[PDB]
Amino acid sequence: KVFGRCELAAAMKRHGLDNYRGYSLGNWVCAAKFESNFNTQATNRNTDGSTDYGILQINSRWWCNDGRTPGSRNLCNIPCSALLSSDITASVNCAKKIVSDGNGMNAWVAWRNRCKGTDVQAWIRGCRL
Ligand SMILES: [Cl-]
Ligand SMILES: [Cl-]
Ligand SMILES: [Cl-]
Ligand SMILES: [Cl-]
Ligand SMILES: [Cl-]
Ligand code: NA
Repeated sequence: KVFGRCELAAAMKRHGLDNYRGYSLGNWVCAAKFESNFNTQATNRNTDGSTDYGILQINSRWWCNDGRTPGSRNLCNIPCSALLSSDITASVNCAKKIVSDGNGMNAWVAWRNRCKGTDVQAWIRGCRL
């Protein structure tokens, strides 16, 4: 599913990501924009042989199981393919664990390099939320 911007904002907000661990909704929308372009089906292989999955590009070394990543911990205890669903529940549940892990949203490289410090509220402009 390719979410619209405000579509995604609404769903993230309903699933409790607005200000989760202190990160406003626009931070999460910005992260999703630059991680996946709002496409739930996005997958990208990392240099280390792991793969990132879904709307928030969650990795198969620590967080989900894809069966082809040595050392997989599956700490979100889910198949990585479940992170590709049109329903963002599993991605949000897992993202809550990731952002709680100690470095906040810096865990997302696109967020640190493209969102952090910027006017992230722009990402929720216009939305009826
Ligand atoms: Cl956009
Ligand atoms: Cl915001
Ligand atoms: Cl594995
Ligand atoms: Cl959803
Ligand atoms: Cl933080
Ligand atoms: Na894994």
